[PDB]
Amino acid sequence: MKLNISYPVNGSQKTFEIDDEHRIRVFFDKRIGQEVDGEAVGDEFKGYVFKISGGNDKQGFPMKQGVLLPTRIKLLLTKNVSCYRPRRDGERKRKSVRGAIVGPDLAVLALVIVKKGEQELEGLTDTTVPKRLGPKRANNIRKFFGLSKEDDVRDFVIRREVTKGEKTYT
Amino acid sequence: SGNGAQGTKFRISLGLPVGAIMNCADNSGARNLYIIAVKGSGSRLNRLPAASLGDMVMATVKKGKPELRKKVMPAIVVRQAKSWRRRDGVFLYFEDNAGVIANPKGEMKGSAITGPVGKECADLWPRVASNSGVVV
Amino acid sequence: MKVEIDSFSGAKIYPGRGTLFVRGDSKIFRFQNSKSASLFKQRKNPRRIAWTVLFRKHHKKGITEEVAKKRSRKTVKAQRPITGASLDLIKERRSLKP
RNA sequence: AACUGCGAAUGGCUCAUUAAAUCAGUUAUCGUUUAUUUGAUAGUUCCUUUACUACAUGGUAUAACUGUGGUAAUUCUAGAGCU
RNA sequence: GUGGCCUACCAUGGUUUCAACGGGUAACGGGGAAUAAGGGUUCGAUUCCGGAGAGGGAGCCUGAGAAACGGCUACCACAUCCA
RNA sequence: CUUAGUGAGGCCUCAGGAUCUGGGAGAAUUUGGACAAACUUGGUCAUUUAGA
RNA sequence: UGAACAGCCUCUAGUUGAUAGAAUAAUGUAGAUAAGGGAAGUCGGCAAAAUAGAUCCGUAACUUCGGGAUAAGGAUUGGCU
RNA sequence: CAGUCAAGCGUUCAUAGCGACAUUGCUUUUUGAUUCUUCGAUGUCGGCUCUUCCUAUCAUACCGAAGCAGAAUUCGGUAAG
RNA sequence: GAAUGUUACCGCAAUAGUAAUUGAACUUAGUACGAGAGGAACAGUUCAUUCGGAUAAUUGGUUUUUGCGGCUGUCUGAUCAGGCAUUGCCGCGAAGCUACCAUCCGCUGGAUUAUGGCUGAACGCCUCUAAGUCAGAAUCCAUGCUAGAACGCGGUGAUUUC
RNA sequence: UGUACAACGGGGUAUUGUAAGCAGUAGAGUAGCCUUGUUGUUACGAUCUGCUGAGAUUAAGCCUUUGUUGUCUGAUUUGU
Ligand SMILES: [Mg+2]
Ligand SMILES: [Mg+2]
Ligand SMILES: [Mg+2]
Ligand SMILES: [Mg+2]
Ligand SMILES: [Mg+2]
Ligand SMILES: [Mg+2]
Ligand SMILES: [Mg+2]
Ligand SMILES: [Mg+2]
Ligand SMILES: [Mg+2]
Ligand SMILES: [Mg+2]
Ligand SMILES: [Mg+2]
Ligand SMILES: [Mg+2]
Ligand SMILES: [Mg+2]
Ligand SMILES: [Mg+2]
Ligand SMILES: [Mg+2]
Ligand SMILES: [Mg+2]
Ligand SMILES: [Mg+2]
Ligand SMILES: [Mg+2]
Ligand SMILES: [Mg+2]
Ligand SMILES: [Mg+2]
Ligand SMILES: [Mg+2]
Ligand SMILES: [Mg+2]
Ligand SMILES: [Mg+2]
Ligand SMILES: [Mg+2]
Ligand SMILES: [Mg+2]
Ligand SMILES: [Mg+2]
Ligand SMILES: [Mg+2]
Ligand SMILES: [Mg+2]
Ligand SMILES: [Mg+2]
Ligand SMILES: [Mg+2]
Ligand SMILES: [Mg+2]
Ligand SMILES: [Mg+2]
Ligand SMILES: [Mg+2]
Ligand SMILES: [Mg+2]
Ligand SMILES: [Mg+2]
Ligand SMILES: [Mg+2]
Ligand SMILES: [Mg+2]
Ligand SMILES: [Mg+2]
Ligand SMILES: [Mg+2]
Ligand SMILES: [Mg+2]
Ligand SMILES: [Mg+2]
Ligand SMILES: [Mg+2]
Ligand SMILES: [Mg+2]
Ligand SMILES: [Mg+2]
Ligand SMILES: [Mg+2]
Ligand SMILES: [Mg+2]
Ligand SMILES: [Mg+2]
Ligand SMILES: [Mg+2]
Ligand SMILES: [Mg+2]
Ligand SMILES: [Mg+2]
Ligand SMILES: [Mg+2]
Ligand SMILES: [Mg+2]
Ligand SMILES: [Mg+2]
Ligand SMILES: [Mg+2]
Ligand SMILES: [Mg+2]
Ligand SMILES: [Mg+2]
Ligand SMILES: [Mg+2]
Ligand SMILES: [Mg+2]
Ligand SMILES: [Mg+2]
Ligand SMILES: [Mg+2]
Ligand SMILES: [Mg+2]
Ligand SMILES: [Mg+2]
Ligand SMILES: [Mg+2]
Ligand SMILES: [Mg+2]
Ligand SMILES: [Mg+2]
Ligand SMILES: [Mg+2]
Ligand SMILES: [Mg+2]
Ligand SMILES: [Mg+2]
Ligand SMILES: [Mg+2]
Ligand SMILES: [Mg+2]
Ligand SMILES: [Mg+2]
Ligand SMILES: [Mg+2]
Ligand SMILES: [Mg+2]
Ligand SMILES: [Mg+2]
Ligand SMILES: [Mg+2]
Ligand SMILES: [Mg+2]
Ligand SMILES: [Mg+2]
Ligand SMILES: [Mg+2]
Ligand SMILES: [Mg+2]
Ligand SMILES: [Mg+2]
Ligand SMILES: [Mg+2]
Ligand SMILES: [Mg+2]
Ligand SMILES: [Mg+2]
Ligand SMILES: [Mg+2]
Ligand SMILES: [Mg+2]
Ligand SMILES: [Mg+2]
Ligand SMILES: [Mg+2]
Ligand SMILES: [Mg+2]
Ligand SMILES: [Mg+2]
Ligand SMILES: [Mg+2]
Ligand SMILES: [Mg+2]
Ligand SMILES: [Mg+2]
Ligand SMILES: [Mg+2]
Ligand SMILES: [Mg+2]
Ligand SMILES: [Mg+2]
Ligand SMILES: [Mg+2]
Ligand SMILES: [Mg+2]
Ligand SMILES: [Mg+2]
Ligand SMILES: [Mg+2]
Ligand SMILES: [Mg+2]
Ligand SMILES: [Mg+2]
Ligand SMILES: [Mg+2]
Ligand SMILES: [Mg+2]
Ligand SMILES: [Mg+2]
Ligand SMILES: [Mg+2]
Ligand SMILES: [Mg+2]
Ligand SMILES: [Mg+2]
Ligand SMILES: [Mg+2]
Ligand SMILES: [Mg+2]
Ligand SMILES: [Mg+2]
Ligand SMILES: [Mg+2]
Ligand SMILES: [Mg+2]
Ligand SMILES: [Mg+2]
Ligand SMILES: [Mg+2]
Ligand SMILES: [Mg+2]
Repeated sequence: MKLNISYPVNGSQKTFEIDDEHRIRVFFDKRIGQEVDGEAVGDEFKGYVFKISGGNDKQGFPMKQGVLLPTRIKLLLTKNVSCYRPRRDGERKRKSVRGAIVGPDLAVLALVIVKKGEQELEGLTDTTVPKRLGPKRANNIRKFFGLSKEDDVRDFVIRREVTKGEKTYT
Repeated sequence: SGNGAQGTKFRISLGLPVGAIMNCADNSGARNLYIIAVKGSGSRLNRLPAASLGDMVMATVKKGKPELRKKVMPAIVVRQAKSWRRRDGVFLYFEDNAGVIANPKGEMKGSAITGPVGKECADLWPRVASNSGVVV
Repeated sequence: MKVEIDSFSGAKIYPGRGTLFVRGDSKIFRFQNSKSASLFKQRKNPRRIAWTVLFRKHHKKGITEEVAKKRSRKTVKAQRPITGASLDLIKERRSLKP
């Protein structure tokens, strides 16, 4: 199967493709939120601890933390729920869902790094990617920066450059 | 089995002796199928020919639209209930004896199949793969 | 090769074992052995039959160490700033004051 | 784009049920619900009540977005990073 | 919100030849239409008003307002695409 | 139309507590209900109708 | 207990009389149970299986109006308070 | 049940497949005829069961022939495993 | 099972019994053949029927395990634990037995038949036949399998003293 | 006279499905004495819960054992 590992300290992400039953089978009967030590999965990952986060089986259905079951069940979903985006005011729909319990029926296991291993992973700990948008509300600027209701914001806002070609704007 | 059955069929427990009555499971008119022969059956002094999953039989209809009664016609057992066993160790059984009426080519007479269907039956008659909801 | 479990009692069903019941509504029931499977056909309610997983789970039996604390949490504190506005000039001016 | 609000209960179509039902003309709400439109309508909100309570204005969590994905297939959508 | 709307307890009431109740209706009701001595007979699915339905039932979310269907959910009957 | 049997599903309610915050939220899950489609089997009323 | 002189258990009274011992083959006699089907068995449902008390509801053709009728078909049943 | 002659049937062509009049046989699950055995007793239809044998082979093995293009059939040989 | 010294172990094999069957789907191939309609087969593969010999991991059956639990009537004062109701009744019930209701396995060489042929005279030609000879069948004999001659046999061990 | 054999006992495995006892603010509820209760108290109540997946059975054709106890020359016959 495929592992979709995220590096959320750096905001990096990359997939990895793992054949070999015993290598995978470390994730089996593990649930969403359970932490996995890493040498079992490889020797690059030696050390790295993975908390299990989501992911899709074949045919593509998603997982859903809190179902138990290593099967699929057809559920009623609502607003404010996973794998459902309602098309209409108070619209509920009855949709299939895959269980939080990993099996070899999965194509992709979504993993979030919690502790780094003894070794760097290239597209994850080598590369770091910036947060897209910065503080906009008043006090939030005062908390990303720590300023007291004195320092007056205005100039502590972020200013994103971009060029007209020969006019570079702010 | 026989005419128009693409596939083989690994042997499965015979649960339907001639004279058994299986529910009619298609939207044809029929309420039941009463088995009178089994295609491809064997010969042994005093044995009854007996159908299982995805055999083709010959039944008359006891209960149903008069235009379907008092006459012989092909049929295909789609549900067993006398538990058989597969090449993966599992002893599985449905809750009812039931089949759908068909032709010698093995094409149905209704446009659907109500209830489930065993896989071995469906792996065997394409038109049953069509009309099936939940297989096994 | 999957171990299944008993949809009445809850016990692992190793390969080639027990009986599988495809009901009329197409809902499947796997029984490890004929004990559950007849207790099943007798319309018995597993939350009332002591020895079952479901009965226990519901009666809070033996669990002890699952309701015991664990230890899984990290400590981050890294910076990226904002895309488009110099990630260099966002830690110098971010020298703060109080 | 998306969020938020409002609308989608109007319109249009059909005459299947329906025989004291509907419908009609006539009443009743001293028997109740009402978005809206219209006109009115608000000094009181803290607390053992001098070493005071952000009012020069208190909180985060998300869409869109970036980026990583899954499925033959739908106005399917998951993991991650923002606001 | 009134009310056997429903539940408890309680009585034994309610309708009827001045036609109850039941059956039929190739019956939605009204404005109206056709037929011109008058009295009538026949008709109105159908452009306006009311009502009921969204393949048959039920159930409900959202909401000021729906038991809504160019909303959901279940079943029944249809019926579509596929790897 | 409807007895009896079986009974989906939403709703109300006893529980539940993947997680996630400050006693509360909250998914799978589940108890008890009212509502109740629907299947099986019968009955009934209306309207049809084959037949030596 | 229960409708009862029924069956089942008991007091009184009376028995414990009916060659014995060791095994537990085939076949039997007697008592039983079988997945799925369900009279296909057979001269024939022979045999066996199914039903069964009571409270309640419900009950057809036809009839000499007395019946047919426990017609048929249903629900119900402990304990304890 | 099987032959011999071969007038004929088979478009033509007697004998691929058939075959008149005649004539030669065989068989003993037909039915007769006989009355040898049993009337101081050979239990007397059918089925159930189950064994074995015959071949005048329905199928299956390998063949020759065809009025066998192919597919189907047909006549025939070795054959009762 | 007496008797061929005793006893024991390992074997040989006379004679005898013998067993496997039939179908289909794929593929061949929409192929050869045919104007067309139609429409095969050999090699290969997957399954099946009828039969046979085993076997009990599983699944099912069976229940005096009178093993656990449950229920009625009663008798032991109650309690506990029990007796009786030709195994009281009910659910579950290991073990064993057992079922195409369950699972596994069912060998390959030769010789020939019919029939097609080789060489070839009789008969200067011709002829599968006269001499000789090739190919040949669910047949036959073997291989395999079951007995093992209680008057068929072999190899081998130990063979007694008051 | 010993990797002996047996009777038990222990451990495994398996069946059933929570023992007896005691406890309880579980329990429709019910009695009795007043000091008539700002839980009055003493008991009693099918059932429920806890100790308790407990208790009971488990070779009689299951497995296994450092434990415990015991057992180990009766009879008949056979020769080329
Ligand atoms: Mg017969
Ligand atoms: Mg079965
Ligand atoms: Mg279709
Ligand atoms: Mg489908
Ligand atoms: Mg069993
Ligand atoms: Mg059983
Ligand atoms: Mg909007
Ligand atoms: Mg409208
Ligand atoms: Mg929050
Ligand atoms: Mg009211
Ligand atoms: Mg009255
Ligand atoms: Mg009256
Ligand atoms: Mg009248
Ligand atoms: Mg109408
Ligand atoms: Mg009208
Ligand atoms: Mg009108
Ligand atoms: Mg009309
Ligand atoms: Mg009105
Ligand atoms: Mg329509
Ligand atoms: Mg609707
Ligand atoms: Mg429309
Ligand atoms: Mg509309
Ligand atoms: Mg309907
Ligand atoms: Mg696929
Ligand atoms: Mg329900
Ligand atoms: Mg309620
Ligand atoms: Mg549910
Ligand atoms: Mg008529
Ligand atoms: Mg008529
Ligand atoms: Mg008595
Ligand atoms: Mg005697
Ligand atoms: Mg006696
Ligand atoms: Mg005796
Ligand atoms: Mg016997
Ligand atoms: Mg049976
Ligand atoms: Mg049965
Ligand atoms: Mg029946
Ligand atoms: Mg019948
Ligand atoms: Mg007969
Ligand atoms: Mg017969
Ligand atoms: Mg018969
Ligand atoms: Mg008779
Ligand atoms: Mg008779
Ligand atoms: Mg009968
Ligand atoms: Mg008889
Ligand atoms: Mg009888
Ligand atoms: Mg019975
Ligand atoms: Mg009668
Ligand atoms: Mg009855
Ligand atoms: Mg009661
Ligand atoms: Mg002749
Ligand atoms: Mg002549
Ligand atoms: Mg000719
Ligand atoms: Mg000629
Ligand atoms: Mg001629
Ligand atoms: Mg001739
Ligand atoms: Mg003769
Ligand atoms: Mg003779
Ligand atoms: Mg004859
Ligand atoms: Mg004589
Ligand atoms: Mg005579
Ligand atoms: Mg005599
Ligand atoms: Mg005699
Ligand atoms: Mg005689
Ligand atoms: Mg005799
Ligand atoms: Mg006699
Ligand atoms: Mg010719
Ligand atoms: Mg031809
Ligand atoms: Mg043909
Ligand atoms: Mg030949
Ligand atoms: Mg033979
Ligand atoms: Mg012979
Ligand atoms: Mg055979
Ligand atoms: Mg083809
Ligand atoms: Mg064609
Ligand atoms: Mg031609
Ligand atoms: Mg074997
Ligand atoms: Mg056998
Ligand atoms: Mg067994
Ligand atoms: Mg039993
Ligand atoms: Mg007992
Ligand atoms: Mg008692
Ligand atoms: Mg006690
Ligand atoms: Mg006694
Ligand atoms: Mg007695
Ligand atoms: Mg008895
Ligand atoms: Mg019981
Ligand atoms: Mg036995
Ligand atoms: Mg088999
Ligand atoms: Mg066999
Ligand atoms: Mg084989
Ligand atoms: Mg062999
Ligand atoms: Mg060999
Ligand atoms: Mg030889
Ligand atoms: Mg030669
Ligand atoms: Mg030659
Ligand atoms: Mg010459
Ligand atoms: Mg020759
Ligand atoms: Mg020769
Ligand atoms: Mg010669
Ligand atoms: Mg052979
Ligand atoms: Mg052998
Ligand atoms: Mg001899
Ligand atoms: Mg002898
Ligand atoms: Mg010998
Ligand atoms: Mg010899
Ligand atoms: Mg010897
Ligand atoms: Mg010797
Ligand atoms: Mg001893
Ligand atoms: Mg317990
Ligand atoms: Mg206890
Ligand atoms: Mg104690
Ligand atoms: Mg024994
Ligand atoms: Mg010990
Ligand atoms: Mg001497």
